[PDB]
Amino acid sequence: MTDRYSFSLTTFSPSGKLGQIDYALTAVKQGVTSLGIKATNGVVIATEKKSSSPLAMSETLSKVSLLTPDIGAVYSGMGPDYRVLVDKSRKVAHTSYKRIYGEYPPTKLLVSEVAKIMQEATQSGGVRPFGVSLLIAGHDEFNGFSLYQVDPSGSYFPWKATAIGKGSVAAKTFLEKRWNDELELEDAIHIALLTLKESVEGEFNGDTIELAIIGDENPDLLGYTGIPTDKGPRFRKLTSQEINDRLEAL
Amino acid sequence: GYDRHITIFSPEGRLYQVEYAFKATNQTNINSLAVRGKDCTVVISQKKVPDKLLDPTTVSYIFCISRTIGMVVNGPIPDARNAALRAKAEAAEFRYKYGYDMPCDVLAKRMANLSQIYTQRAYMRPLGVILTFVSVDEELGPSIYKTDPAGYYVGYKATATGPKQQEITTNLENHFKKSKIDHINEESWEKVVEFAITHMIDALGTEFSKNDLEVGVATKDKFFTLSAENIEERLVAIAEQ
Amino acid sequence: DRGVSTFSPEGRLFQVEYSLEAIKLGSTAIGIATKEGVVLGVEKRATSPLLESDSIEKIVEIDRHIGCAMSGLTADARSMIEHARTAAVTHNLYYDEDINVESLTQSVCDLALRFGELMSRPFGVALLIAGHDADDGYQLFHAEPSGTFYRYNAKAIGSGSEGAQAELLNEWHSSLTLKEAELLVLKILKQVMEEKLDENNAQLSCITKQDGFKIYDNEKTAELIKELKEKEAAE
Amino acid sequence: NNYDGDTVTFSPTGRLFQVEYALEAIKQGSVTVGLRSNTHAVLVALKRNADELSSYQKKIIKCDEHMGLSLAGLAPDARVLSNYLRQQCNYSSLVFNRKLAVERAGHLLCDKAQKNTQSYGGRPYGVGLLIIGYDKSGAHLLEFQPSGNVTELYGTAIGARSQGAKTYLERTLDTFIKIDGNPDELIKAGVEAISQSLRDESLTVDNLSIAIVGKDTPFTIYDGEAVAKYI
Amino acid sequence: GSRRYDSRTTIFSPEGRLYQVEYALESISHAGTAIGIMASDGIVLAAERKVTSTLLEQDTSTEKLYKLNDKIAVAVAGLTADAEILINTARIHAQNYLKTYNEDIPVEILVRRLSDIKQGYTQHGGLRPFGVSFIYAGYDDRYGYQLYTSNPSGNYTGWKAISVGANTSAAQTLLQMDYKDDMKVDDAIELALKTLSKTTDSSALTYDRLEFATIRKGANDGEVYQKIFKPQEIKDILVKTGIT
Amino acid sequence: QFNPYGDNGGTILGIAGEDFAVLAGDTRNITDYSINSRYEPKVFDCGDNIVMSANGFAADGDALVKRFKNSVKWYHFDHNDKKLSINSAARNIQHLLYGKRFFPYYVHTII
Amino acid sequence: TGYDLSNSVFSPDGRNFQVEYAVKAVENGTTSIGIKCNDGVVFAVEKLITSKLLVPQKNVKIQVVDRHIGCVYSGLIPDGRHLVNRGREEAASFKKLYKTPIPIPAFADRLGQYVQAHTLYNSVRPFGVSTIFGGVDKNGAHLYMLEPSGSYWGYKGAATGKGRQSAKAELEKLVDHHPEGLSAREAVKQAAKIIYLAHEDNKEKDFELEISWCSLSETNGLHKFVKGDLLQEAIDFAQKEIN
Amino acid sequence: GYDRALSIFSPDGHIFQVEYALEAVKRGTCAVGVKGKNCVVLGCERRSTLKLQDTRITPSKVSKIDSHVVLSFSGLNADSRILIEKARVEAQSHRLTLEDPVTVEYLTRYVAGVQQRYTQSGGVRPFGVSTLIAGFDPRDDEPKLYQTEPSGIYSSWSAQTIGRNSKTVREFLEKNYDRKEPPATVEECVKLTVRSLLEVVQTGAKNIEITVVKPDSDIVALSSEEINQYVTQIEQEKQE
Amino acid sequence: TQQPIVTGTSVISMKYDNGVIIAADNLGSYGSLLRFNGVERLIPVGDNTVVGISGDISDMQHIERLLKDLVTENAYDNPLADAEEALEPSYIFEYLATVMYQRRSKMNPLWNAIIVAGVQSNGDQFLRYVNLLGVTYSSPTLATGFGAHMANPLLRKVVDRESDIPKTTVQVAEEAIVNAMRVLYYRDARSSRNFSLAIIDKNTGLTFKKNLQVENMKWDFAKDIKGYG
Ligand SMILES: [Cl-]
Ligand SMILES: [Mg+2]
Repeated sequence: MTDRYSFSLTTFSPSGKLGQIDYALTAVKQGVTSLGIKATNGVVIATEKKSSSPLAMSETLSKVSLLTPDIGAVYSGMGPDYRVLVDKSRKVAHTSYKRIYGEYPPTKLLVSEVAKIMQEATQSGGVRPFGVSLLIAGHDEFNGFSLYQVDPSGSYFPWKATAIGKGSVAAKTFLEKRWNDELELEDAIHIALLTLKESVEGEFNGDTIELAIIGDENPDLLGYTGIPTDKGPRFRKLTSQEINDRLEAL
Repeated sequence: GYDRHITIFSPEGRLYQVEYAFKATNQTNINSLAVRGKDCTVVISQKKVPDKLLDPTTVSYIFCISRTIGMVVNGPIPDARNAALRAKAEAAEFRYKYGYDMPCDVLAKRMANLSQIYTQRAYMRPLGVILTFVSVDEELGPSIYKTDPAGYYVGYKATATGPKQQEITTNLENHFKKSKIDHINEESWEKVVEFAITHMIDALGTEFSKNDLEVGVATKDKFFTLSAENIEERLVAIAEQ
Repeated sequence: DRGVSTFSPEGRLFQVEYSLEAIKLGSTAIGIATKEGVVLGVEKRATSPLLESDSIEKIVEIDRHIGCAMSGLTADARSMIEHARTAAVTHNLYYDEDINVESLTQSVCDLALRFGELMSRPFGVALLIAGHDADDGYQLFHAEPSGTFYRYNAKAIGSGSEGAQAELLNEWHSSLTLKEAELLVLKILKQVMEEKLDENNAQLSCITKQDGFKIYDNEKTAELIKELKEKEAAE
Repeated sequence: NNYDGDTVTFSPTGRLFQVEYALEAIKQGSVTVGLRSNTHAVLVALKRNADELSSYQKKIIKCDEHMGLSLAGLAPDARVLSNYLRQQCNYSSLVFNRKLAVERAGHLLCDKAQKNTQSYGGRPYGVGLLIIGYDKSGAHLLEFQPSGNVTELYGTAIGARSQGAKTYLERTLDTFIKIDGNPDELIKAGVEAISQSLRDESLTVDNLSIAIVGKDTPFTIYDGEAVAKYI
Repeated sequence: GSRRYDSRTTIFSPEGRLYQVEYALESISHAGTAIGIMASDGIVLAAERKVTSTLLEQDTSTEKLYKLNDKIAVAVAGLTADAEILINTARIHAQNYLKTYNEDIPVEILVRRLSDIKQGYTQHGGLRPFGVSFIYAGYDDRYGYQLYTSNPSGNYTGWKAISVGANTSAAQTLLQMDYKDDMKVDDAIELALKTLSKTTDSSALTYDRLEFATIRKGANDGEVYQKIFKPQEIKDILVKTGIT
Repeated sequence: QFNPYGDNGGTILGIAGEDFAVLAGDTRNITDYSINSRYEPKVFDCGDNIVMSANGFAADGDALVKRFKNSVKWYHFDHNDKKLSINSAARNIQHLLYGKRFFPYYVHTII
Repeated sequence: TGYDLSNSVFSPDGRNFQVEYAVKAVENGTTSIGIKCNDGVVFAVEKLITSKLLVPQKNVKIQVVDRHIGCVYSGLIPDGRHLVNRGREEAASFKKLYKTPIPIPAFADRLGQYVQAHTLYNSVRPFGVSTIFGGVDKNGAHLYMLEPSGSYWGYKGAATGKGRQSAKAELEKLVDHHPEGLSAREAVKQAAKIIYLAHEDNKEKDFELEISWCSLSETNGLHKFVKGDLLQEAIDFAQKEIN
Repeated sequence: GYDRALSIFSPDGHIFQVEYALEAVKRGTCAVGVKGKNCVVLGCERRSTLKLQDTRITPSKVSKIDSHVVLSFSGLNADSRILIEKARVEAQSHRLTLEDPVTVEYLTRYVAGVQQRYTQSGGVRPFGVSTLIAGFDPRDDEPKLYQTEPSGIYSSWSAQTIGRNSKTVREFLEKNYDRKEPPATVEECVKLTVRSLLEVVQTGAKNIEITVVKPDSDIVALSSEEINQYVTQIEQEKQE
Repeated sequence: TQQPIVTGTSVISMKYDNGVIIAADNLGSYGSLLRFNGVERLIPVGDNTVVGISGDISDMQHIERLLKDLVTENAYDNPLADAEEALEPSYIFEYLATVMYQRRSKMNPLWNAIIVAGVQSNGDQFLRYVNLLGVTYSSPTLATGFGAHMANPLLRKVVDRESDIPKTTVQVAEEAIVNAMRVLYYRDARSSRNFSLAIIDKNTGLTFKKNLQVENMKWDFAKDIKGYG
């Protein structure tokens, strides 16, 4: 046995293209649409729960994941690749940051760590790149609210608002017309739901849409009282009912 | 064209080895079904013993992973037993480290994560199997979680796997459209097994003897498989109404 | 591509057979064994007149009782010599004696097939190992990259080998003197060399029981070249 | 064809071409014969020279006082395998105060050769061996092939033109098995057997190599004027 | 076995070129242009962000210009992710040197170290090289203000003015024409922007498409300041030099 | 605490003549005040006309002799059945003994 | 195409062609069988006499694992030996940790997982043997047959090698004509017959019969070779049935 | 670890990776070495395709290995740094254990040994570099000049050149260098080295580097103006 | 390095004309506590060897498992496992002796003293000792622990040198051993009345006697002993 693939499976072609990264981006393009919008007092990330069978319980599949109490992530592309990245991203937030500084990492630095993991799958021996693009939303005391995109190559960019996957080109044009620097969080959620309706074919409701925010601190979700400086997570996943309420005012 | 031999991306963003592992899944020509009751989770699978020289008692694709978790496999037996031994090891290690029985959905995730690694690392091939895990979880109740060669998994109200999965899937879909509930509203597991067998008969259009089926039942704190005579009693009750 | 340790359909290792071709391109080396000593001689083959020919070291001492001459990719020989010297000295440390010439040759030849996917390829150099011990007297061995070694009364390796070996076939007898053997090496080297043989583009050496392994001075070889010229003009 | 690049690849008919190519190296090697009675076991080997100035390549290797082999094929591979046998014979003596059975020696050689046929990177051994020995169950002769297959025999031959010596032994089976307590007559039968594989060349004093092991006879090799008696 | 699938990233061509290095350089030629200009009283680093969007958050963005320590900065051309791996290595190397000698790392020593890391990926390991070229702008008390470049081969050279990335041929001709040895920072700022404005593939050069940085002894007395320009400060220097 | 050494007593004597040599030793093996054996051979024929005895701790003594006998066997294999001379055997034993310099064979050896 | 050049590569069918090519080496080998009897198991094998120079009864093919398990195989003999060596290590570690001798189904999975592991990577070749094995444990007699893929099942009777179709037919008759079961001594006789009948596929060269058995009553649950009078009795019974 | 055999034999007995490493040397800028009666001079070409270069800080072509030995090269610049580092470490290691600086032959033998090792080690390619190593042995006034190449062969030279158009400058040296009477002074040796480069260089401006090494660790690099005076004097004698 | 915990006391043995006898009591002591009264310390290997062990019982049980595994291993691919290639006493001893010396040399000894008694293929008597240090020796009589001090003197009166072995019958030899076991019961504080005895004869094979008791004990004279002076 032994892993005898100690060599790179991603190489430069004569034209300077890294084939496997380009092909990973093609896999991302086929994936279901996800988006993110940044408001003055928050950030929203959203995607369609494309259920593979109606017998499947799509609540058990989480496309929007908590990484830290103040940072959340969504994806487009290969779901299993996303799941293992979320596991690795949660762990690296602790090992390379919280166990050292006693606090959760800021959004940009956790993104930096995820990016690093994705870069290494692009150069290390005997592996293919990750077939996902991530949208990571988060808050931290000194940088405030932020939204980042991370691609298969490991490259990352900050966004006011963006979309990835299937209908990203059309969605990004929709967001350009609606986005301004004076948006409140509710306005951004409203725009997120309007944008996502365009890319969805079938049912459009709280059970087929997954949507989460990075907003105010939720002391009700902390699980304990008695420490004034601990005020709770800023990440909150919206319920099926909370989505449907905002679909009547749509 | 070496992008079809190992798990690297094709120009279309596809992993052909993963797709071909899905095709290996149906090599046994066996169909499985899983459903949830109020207090139980039932899994049934076709049993085919083509050779008279075989010991029919040793022919099985349903496995007892832990006391609480059962697993039915759709795919070749070597890969099935590979996945089984590993799942058993993982469930035992979990209990030792964390002090409680590994939940069905957590084991599914773990095995799915292992399957994901074979789709990303070149030296390891995917296993040509679909793993359906069943239990009565102490937190979530009756549970069906299924894993495939892509590393995908999800929970199910009910499910079906094999060459004729679509026929069984639609049959189950239509039933749950009528009842408007997420389970079989029945007290005893015996009647939930009778439901599972009846609806497989209707979907496949074939009759079954005691030796043509294989049944696994998950209740609170134990998963067990039925003997041929326990199945015979089940078949007699179906025929008498 | 294909394995480095692969067998051909004829039952030969491709890489070993190819290394033998590299040795055919190398400069000529000749050895002749007598009852009075073993003589070793080489063609230096300087690529340009500005190259200081005395820095071309194709004859090398392993121990006082064992010499060595090389032909082929001579850079590959350095680690083989290092190993030989170490084996010779190490055995003297362990056993308070000189090592047998055969045992030394065998130790060198054990390295030869340690290649795969250890070193990445066989050695591209053949060695003539000459020496004396008490048990078997004056000996000459031919160590290949296959791991095989043959003992020889006389042997030529390198680009002029098959022509030289045919000449050694006729000229060698069991009563040869050391002086006769020195002239015979010079004669056959002069025959197969491209350039005209002199003391600066050819080198002699020997191994005797009394004096051990000695590389000849250019002045000493020059006299033996003049002695050769006169005795060929004598008939 | 497409399935001979390495030892890890079966062909469509279930053949291992690298192993078969290694088997071919044996057929190119010089002839060697093995035969035994109930009391003694004999190896006879035709040594091969490079030319008239060169020595004749040694074919027989001693492994212990009671065991040794003859080779045909790649001589360095014989050195590797015989060294392994020397160690196993020696381990048996040091640890268990026990002379290694010839049958068990065969089993160890089989398993060593097998590992090189199932793994990537390596290569099969390119040599065939005839192991003779005298142990607690009498005289023995073994034939080792680098496929892994080891076989116990009354007599055999391997190398180029070995079929002639093998047929002779197949005829003489009933005669030479009965040569008990007569080492010289058993060697005579081995020399007469190897003679059936000669063409153009004949058995000279530095050409022939003989070994013997028996009841009260340690494994000993005869070369040079010690074999002139049998020419 | 596995040999079948090996690209062999560290071999020579028949002509004696390293395939992967050459192809990595081809990749870098499509990346945004980065310029470095060295003056007597400082160094300028200018770089063009690649075809941006109106929805990109520019003030918190950094793809081109990175700080290695207080005295040394780099401009990046190529794969951003690859560059960050090397950048973090370089930042550690600088701190290792500071801990050991209690002095800031000389610029060349840092450049040689990174360049040696790149060299290794071309000679051993069977991995693809880093698809990154750097411009290093730095100061130390031995050689003063220094500009270097390094590329995927691991070769590095020193410069008075240099470009990497897209349109280096056109950019290097324009720099060669207008550069003088007695030049000052304010003039070098203007030259860097004028060069980018002429070589750009975009229709016009605006503040949102640029990253800009200076290393000046314009720091109060006998010390060196690094200034990474803010979006509004790039907008002001574009109006001052008469480009917008 | 575990003591890995012991004392098995015994006495040995070597004398070199003009064209001969003798190596003698008593056959008594002991621990403390008990006799283990009245006849436990201590001087051994090691082949190549060499006799050896390693007196002191009998386990280490038997180990050393066993390893030297083995060294003679492998000398024959590795060097074309050459006779191991007494001086060469002596140098070889030095290396066997010094190989355990930091956990010694607790014996006085004579060949 | 190219899917058959490397082990562990799925073809577009979902097949591992290298494993299927290993089966061809198995099919090329000599015939070997297994019969499950009332309180035990019988193993038999065809040994081709290539030459008069082969010493009769010496080149033993059937192998014991622990003291209660027999193993026989057809195909590449060295691969079988390698698998048995592993089986011996597995049975040794099981007994070391758990005290009791390894149960047969437990032992079956140990071989199964090891063979299956040689279909997971291109750095290794699949096994070129089908192995018939079994014995007696606390739950009674067990007979197994294990393929190059790692696949194994329990059997009433089993057969592999060049004469497998012939043998299988003969085994199927025994199953039908004896639903109550077969005695150990009967199974030895029947095993001899089946090898002799299966020798028609290898009729060019003559052969040597080799039989072994584990029986609760006849061998105390230990693996033994059939020798002497009992072997000759089974040869005579076999020779009478072919004529 | 990556074990792949990149340097292997071909059917005609050639190791192509070693031969292609020589082709990289052919592409490199010309380097020349000439030894006089009491000195050695190392000349090196600088390609003038690169202006706007900072010559203060740019890696210089001649590198000191110790205070008494220098190394110049032709081929891959990045590869040369690895050999120079290893050589510098070995030079200090030799001083530390033998209590004497390396001979020029010893240092050459070491560097050549490294080059050879990279032609039969798994996972590695050969160095695309040939070197000229020059200097004086400790307490010795005899000049030393050696050459190495990717294969790992080495040898001593009265005068030698390597790199692009080295065939031309070797032609010049073979007719202009007399062994019975080598350049007696520093001037004569530098003049012959500049002359040899002027056969190939283009402009005699910032394209020629000259480094003079004398006995007892006396090493100096000539400036632009000093070299420019040699360039001036050569062509004025040529106009005749 | 350890300390022995549960321990077995003397093993005693001797040669006689046609074979060897070995014996050992059935006690496992836990310091001064006579904890385990049914421990078998003579462990037969085949029908030609008996290994008697004293010292640490856990280490004995380990050695017992090594010998069990040695028989299994010898039978593998060995058609003559019950005949010419059966395990000999000399093979079993040398293996143990190797292990004992290797274990002391890693400073982690098997805390035992072992006697291997048996008969060889050619009928020769085999009797040899090995202990935790790897020390080995042979003698017409051998004994461990207290047996060395008390049994050997009594057994050496029967067989004093080699020439006394053919003159000693199996009846005389067994008698001597049984008397020695009684003496050890009188005088060893960590011994028991119950013991096992094994005879290995070149003609009659291996006879293994269990549940033997020390009998014909003299205690009556105790009644007359009064005070301490
Ligand atoms: Cl996991
Ligand atoms: Mg894979």
